[PDB]
Amino acid sequence: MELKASEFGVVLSVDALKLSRQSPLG
Repeated sequence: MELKASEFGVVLSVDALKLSRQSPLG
């Protein structure tokens, strides 16, 4: 009993925050 999908959109919009990053700074 698990399968985070009411938190999987929290995930790929967190990936928009891997754009928050885009790429390991300098």
